[PDB]
This record gives sequence, structure tokens and C-alpha cells, in this order.
Amino acid sequence: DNIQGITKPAIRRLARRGGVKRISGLIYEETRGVLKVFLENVIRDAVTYTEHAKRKTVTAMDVVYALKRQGRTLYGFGG
Amino acid sequence: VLRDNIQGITKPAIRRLARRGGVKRISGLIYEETRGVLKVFLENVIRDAVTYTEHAKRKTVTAMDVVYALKRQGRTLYGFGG
Amino acid sequence: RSSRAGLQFPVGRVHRLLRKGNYAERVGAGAPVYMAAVLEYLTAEILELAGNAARDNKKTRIIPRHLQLAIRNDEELNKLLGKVTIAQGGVLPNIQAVLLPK
Amino acid sequence: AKSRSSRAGLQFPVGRVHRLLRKGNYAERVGAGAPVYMAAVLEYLTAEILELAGNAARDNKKTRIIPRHLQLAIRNDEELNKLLGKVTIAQGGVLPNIQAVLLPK
Amino acid sequence: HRYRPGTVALREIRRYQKSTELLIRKLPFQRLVREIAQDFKTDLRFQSSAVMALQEASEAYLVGLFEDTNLCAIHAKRVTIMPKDIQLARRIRGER
Amino acid sequence: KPHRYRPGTVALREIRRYQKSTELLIRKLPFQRLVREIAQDFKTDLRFQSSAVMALQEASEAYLVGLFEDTNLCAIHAKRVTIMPKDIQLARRIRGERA
Amino acid sequence: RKESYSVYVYKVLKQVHPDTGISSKAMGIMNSFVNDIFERIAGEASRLAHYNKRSTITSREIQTAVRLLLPGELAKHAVSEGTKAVTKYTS
Amino acid sequence: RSRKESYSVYVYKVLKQVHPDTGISSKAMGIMNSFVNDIFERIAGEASRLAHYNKRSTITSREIQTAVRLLLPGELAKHAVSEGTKAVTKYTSS
DNA sequence: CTTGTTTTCCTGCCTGGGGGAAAAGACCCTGGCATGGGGAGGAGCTGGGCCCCCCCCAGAAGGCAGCACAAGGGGAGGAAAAGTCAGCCTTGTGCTCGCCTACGGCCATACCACCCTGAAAGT
DNA sequence: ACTTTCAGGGTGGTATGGCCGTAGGCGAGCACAAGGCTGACTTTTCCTCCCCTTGTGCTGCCTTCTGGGGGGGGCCCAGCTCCTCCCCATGCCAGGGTCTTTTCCCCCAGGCAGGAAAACAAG
Repeated sequence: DNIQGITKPAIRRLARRGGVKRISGLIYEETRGVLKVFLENVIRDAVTYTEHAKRKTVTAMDVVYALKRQGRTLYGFGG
Repeated sequence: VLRDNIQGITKPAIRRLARRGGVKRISGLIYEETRGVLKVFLENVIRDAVTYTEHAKRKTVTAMDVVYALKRQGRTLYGFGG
Repeated sequence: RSSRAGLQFPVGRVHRLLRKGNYAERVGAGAPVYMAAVLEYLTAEILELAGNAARDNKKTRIIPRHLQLAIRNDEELNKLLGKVTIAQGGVLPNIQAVLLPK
Repeated sequence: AKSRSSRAGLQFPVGRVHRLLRKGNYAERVGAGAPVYMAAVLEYLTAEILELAGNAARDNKKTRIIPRHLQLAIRNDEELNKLLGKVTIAQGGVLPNIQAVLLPK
Repeated sequence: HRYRPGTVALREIRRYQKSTELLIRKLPFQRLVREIAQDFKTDLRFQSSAVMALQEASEAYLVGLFEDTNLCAIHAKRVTIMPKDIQLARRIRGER
Repeated sequence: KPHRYRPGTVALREIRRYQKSTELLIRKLPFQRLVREIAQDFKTDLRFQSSAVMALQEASEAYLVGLFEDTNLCAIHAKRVTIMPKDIQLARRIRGERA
Repeated sequence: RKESYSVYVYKVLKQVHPDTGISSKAMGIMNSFVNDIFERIAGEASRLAHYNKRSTITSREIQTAVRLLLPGELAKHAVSEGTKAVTKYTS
Repeated sequence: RSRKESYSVYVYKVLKQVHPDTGISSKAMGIMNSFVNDIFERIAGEASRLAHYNKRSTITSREIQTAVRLLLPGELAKHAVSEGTKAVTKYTSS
């Protein structure tokens, strides 16, 4: 139960980065659900890569491969 | 033949496409907006197909070239080979 | 080899495609056998539904419209073929509840 | 030993790029002008983003390009944003923009 | 007798959503395609299957775009689709 | 009367502050716990690199910002200034993530 | 001549829909379906070896290629079919 | 330990050529490597598919040109193609 | 509109910390040699894509009646914003244990090249 | 229905991978503050949601007239095949030039304090 660690101030800060000026009271739960779905999608691919490599730790390379497999290629963390 | 053929996409045709989409009522500017949208989309796809043809040194655009051009944009097209 | 492993798909042909497709420098002799079964399963899956749709229309032949309807009705198949433009397939009949007359 | 990079005028790895092409399994054979073209293209794409991020840094009175400058260059130039539209850049943030509706009258 | 505005709309929607044929006129569409390709390359040939494929691609793309435009119009609490809805759909999709 | 700012100026100042920074707006320890409890559903006794976690977080803190921008555009379209779950749903359904 | 999967797909229908037929246009749809999918599983297993510094594409990489690209229940049945094929093949 | 490879020295040389008074961080130097490798994968895959379409056996500068033309938009593709062409002509004709 | 009042930005000073240069190594870049093989070119061929002819009839375009729907204006109530205060918990540090992973060595068997043929599929 | 093209059985080699030994770099785990961030409360202000109205643009209908669908035919350039052989790319080895990892120190970025400026809001 650590999705609540994505706090209302945190979601509000993300919205302010996104240009949102006013925020409804039900936006936070929806954003938490969306974040959970995105993280599930990325981490399933990362864990599958790790299992294929016969490794026990997910690597930044596994994460980048998982992100690249969903059209979300990430820069910086290797390549 | 080579001038002002976009109007060949007539108002009834655009309304028919809208009815297939699910549109219940249509504004008067929708026709010109859709015409411009199709112009740009066809520009992109046809550019990709023409490049895919010029590589093969061919002079005829084929279903192979069209399907390759469309697939390299995400929109895979079935039924015409490949 | 296809008869040995029980596939209606060509093990030799898929092996040749793997070797000539330039995917790697060596291709093990279990990749064609796995592929000619995965492709077979996928085709059977999108053939059963696209013939059930034809049955739901009192037809005996499968048409691209039936294929499109089956693909769009199936959940996983639609997700996999999310960007597939099928010619002569049309679109699913979908009228929003709001637009329906009160 | 005369390096192909110096003979052509490039700065990227003509030889190692050829080796990666051959080991990358992109074709049974690889032409002699293939890596030269590819290295030239990659070096030009590098020298575009690097120049733009240097301009972004100079506009910030800085002299050490960080990821923020790279993203400010890429998302401010219309072409590289199109090329990298599905690319996430670490430690770069977002562009500064506000919708005119939310601004006070 | 005349039907109230809207029942004909739903009937038209149903009729063209239960159909598969090409809703654009083939000859003017082909003329448009040749007009577009002329700028890319003069003296360009074409195939009947190629033009048919281009037409089906453009038609399916337009039909999807119109579903998204109708979604935007319903979001704005409306029934009449407008350039505003088209632009919102295209921007959120990422084509603009 | 004690000084107070009318609603909107502090929000706009927050926007201007957080669009000029590059930091991470989610706390690292709870995001690590979230990542690890999600990965627990795919592989038990799994281990994570610091770079792996900080590369998952960086992806999240841009996905959510993009979604918020599209939701804000939806809210502006619907003649409103407050973003809403229906606007988020419309944004996601249009970009195709989930219908 | 153009080799195709029309003969093979025509036989997988007879074991699932033994009485219905396939129109010629539908035959061209599925030839595009198999060919496009084949370029996706093979292209996924090609990158896996590159990441893994390996050299031979095997059944261990086709499995990872399939379960990466196929959603949900599709992967759990596509992997199951292939495993039963190689197992029978060697045996 | 192992010897790891990258494009860091070449990036640094072109960066000193284009910006003779400014620097770059070790995070932007970890971004540029990923950028170079991603573009490499893009163009290499496109050229491979382009050569396999025409039933050709060898990737050639012509297929690289076509892949650039199909991957980069507008002036990006124009200038990339021009630079690659000039590089190949100067290399081969030397 | 003045003015009090916050919040932010510039300038200066101290500091820490990470990038740019120096030094050695270790790994494959390039040159030299021998060689098979794929594609550039020239000829033949054939087929389909363009252009034109004719017709006609279904659909588009223009005009009108009429009608219902979007956009402006009004009101109210309720729900976020902003500020305040109390609490708690990230996190920066320090420290340890132990695991796992990249390397290294040796060898074991699966794959590639090749020779022939009989069978499978495409017209 | 024939054929012609390609996949299968057998041989030989070797190179890629499988298994055991290893050592160390980093990942997990545990205290410990303690200030920075987060949670609950309150005022209230402004935003959202409904309602009315209207005029105006959209829709339903009719009629006419076009120009798209439906063939039929000629031809002539463009896409496919076949064979030659030659120039390009490949396999192998030798030596060094370049790229790679460690070391350091100094200039650039970070933190803080002081003051000035620029918006905000009641008034």
C-alpha cells in the first residue's frame, strides 16, 4: 500500500509541471491508477528481460529495453 | 487532372464518412477541415511510397510500396500483400 | 520435419526464412519449430472468430468484413492488432447512448 | 595506417561502426560506403543537438551542458522534437508554457 | 409527412456503419492522389491495387478521426462536431 | 485583515516554479516501495539497481506530465479551468492507451 | 513464383471450421497477417541475442519474443503451443 | 574489469569543434551515447529492411540514403543526406 | 490609481566537487594476400497501365421551409485555494554481510557447408 | 494434372555455448536524528452547474443535371527473367594506433546572506 506515497502534494506538483491551474478532488486517485497501470506495463517487460538474461536483479538496461518496447525510449541511463 | 482535385471529396462523401464515424450533426467548416486533413495525410503517405519506389528504381507505385509506406507509420495495411 | 513435430505450417520454409532474413548469424533448430506453431495458433485463433462472425451472418465464406468484426470484437486480438487497417472491413457498429433519441 | 575517418573528414567510428553493422546482423554483406554514410549522419545529428543545447546553456549563463539544456533544445526545435517525439530525456523537465485561458485578465 | 431532424441522422449512421464499400468517389480520389504525387515526382505511374489501398487507408483513418472528433464534441456537451473537436482530437493523438 | 492571495496566483506561481525545475516531484523512498511492490507481482525475491529505479521514476515523471497536459487541454476545450477525471478519461481514450 | 501461406492456412481452417470457406480477398488478408507477425517475433528474438551478447537464435529467445509481444492470454497459449512443438520435435 | 565502449571521445571532439569554450556534463555524455545508439538502430534497421525488400544482399550507401530519407523529416533528412553523400564521395574518391 | 506586502531575482562570498588533462595498457584498425559470389549490364518479352469512346442513371448541387440547438446572460451554492499549525518520516550518513555476476578455463555437442535425391507446392 | 524447385538423410568439423571455480563490487538491511515536507482545519471566493431564450445555422425534401461506373479496345513503355563476368566484399594474419581506465586539481556550480525590484490585493 505504497501508491499513497504518490501524495496529493506530489500529484499537484506534477500537475503544476503540466500547466494545470485548478485541480478537482478526484484527480489524485485517477492519477494514481494511471501511474500504477503505466508502471505495471513497463515492469512486466523489464522483469521478462531479466528472466531471459538469467539474472536476479533488474538493470537500468532492462528498464530501458522495456521502455523502448512500448515506444517510450529513455535517454541517459545507458544506450 | 492536376489542379483543384481536392474538391472531388464532395460534401456528401465527407458526411458519409462522418456517419460511419458516428457523427450525428455536422458543422459547415467540417468539410474543409477534413479536406485539409486528408490532403496532409495523403501527402505524407504518398511521399513515403514515392521514396520506397525510387529506391527500387521503379516507375510504378505498387501495393508493395504503399503497404511499406503505411506500415512504417504505424498504420499497417492488410489485404494488399506483405 | 513439420510432420515430425505435427504442424500444418512449413518448418523448412520458416527455417529458410530465419536463415535468410538476417536476424542473427546462427539459428538454432528449435526456432522454426516454435515459430511454425505460434503462427499456426495465431491464424487458427483469428480464423475461428472470423468464421463464427460469418456464421452469425448466415454465410459460408469468410470476408474481410467478418475478419474485421471478429478482430475488433475480441479483446486480446484487438489489442495486438491495434494499428491494423483491414481493407473492405468497415468499422464496428457503434452509436453513442447520448445521440440515441430520448 | 591511414584512418578512413581522417581520410573522409569525419570524427565517428568508421571502423567500429562497420564492425557493429557486420555483427549487428543487418545484411549478409555491408558496403564500404555504408559506414561512412552512417557515421556522417550520426555525427551530424550529434552536432545539431549539441549546438542547440549549447545555445540553450549560453542563454542560461552556463558553460556545462546538462540534460536540461538538451531537452530545452530538442523540445524547442520543431524538427528534433518531431524526430524524438516518443523519447524521454532524463533530468530535463518540460518546456515553460501556460494556456492563455488560465492567465488572469 | 416529414421526419423530425435526427432520426434520419441515426438511420444514415446505421446504414453506413453496416456497410463496407468505399464512401469516396474512386475517380476523383485517384485524381487527387495523382495531384499529390505529381509534386513528389513528375511522370508517375500507379496501380489499381495501389490506389485502392490508399483509398481504404485514408477512409479508415478518417472514420477513426471522426469517432475521436465525436468524442470531443460529446465532451464539450454538444452534438454538432466542429473544427475545435477535430483539432483537439488530432492534437491529443499527436498529429499536430 | 491578514494578507491573503486571491485563488489562482499561488497556483500560477507553483506552475512557474515547477516548469523551470528538473527535479523529481515524487518522493524517492515511497516510489521505490511502489516499484518494488509492483515488481513483486512479476518475480519474487527480485533485486533492483539504483539506476533501474531512477530510470523507472524518470519515465513516470514524464508520462504523468504529458497526461496532465492533455487533460488540461481537454478541460480548456470543455469550457472549464478545473481538470476532471472525465477529462483524463477522454485524453487517455483519444491517445489510445485504454478505451 | 511467389511462395505464400495460402496452402497452409487453408489446412488450419479445415481442422477448426471444416465446412466454411475462405474468399480470395480474405486469403490475402491473412497472408499479410502471418508475414507481419513473423517479422515481429523474429525481430524481437533478434534484439534479445544482441542484448544478451549471444549468437544463436534459439527456442529460448522465441519464447521471450512471443511473451513480450503477445498480450495476456495470447502469450500463455502461444508459448504453450511452441513448447509442445519443440518437445515433440526433439523426442 | 571489462573494456566498455562508447562514442564519448568523438562526441567530445565534435563538441570542442562546434563550441570551443563550453563544456558538457557526465549526464549529457550519458544521454548523447544513447541518442547515437538509438539513431544507429533506427537507420540500420530501416536500411536492412530496405535492402531485404529489393532482394539485395548488401547494405549499401544507397540503402543508407533511403533509410535516412524515410526516417528524418524535412531539413533534417535533407542535410543528413547531403552530409552523408559528401562524406562518402570524399572517402571513396581519395 | 498610492501603498503595504510578500515573493523572486541579482550580486557577492565561501565551498565542494566533478570534469578536463596526463599516463599507461590492451584491443582491435588497417594494410597486405587470396577468392568466391552477387549484381550491373545487355537482350528478349509480355502485360498491364494509360488513354480514349460511349452511355446512362444514380448521386450531387442548389434552393426553400422549418426547426431545434448552441451560445449568451443570470443566479447560486459548493468546493477547491490559501494560509496556519501540528506531526511524522525521507534521507543523508554510517556500517556490515553476503550474494551474484562478470570473468576465466576446458570441452561437448549442435550447427554450417556440402553431396545427392525424392517429395511438395504453384501454375 | 506436372513439374520444378526445394527440403531431408548422412558426414565432417569447429566454434559457440555449458558447467565449475572465483573474487570482488554493489545490493539489501539496520539504526539515527531532525528538518523539511505532509496532513488536517477554516474562510471564502470564485468557479461550475442548471435554466431561459432566441436566432441562426443545420437538416429534410425536390428537382435537375452532371460525371462516375461500366464495359471495350490499342498500344507501348515498364517490370520480369537469363546469362556474363567482373569488381566488391570476405576470411585470415601482423603490428601498432587508438580507445580505455586510473589520478589529480582547479574552475564551475551550489548554498547562503543581503538588498532591490516586481507583481498582488485591499483600499
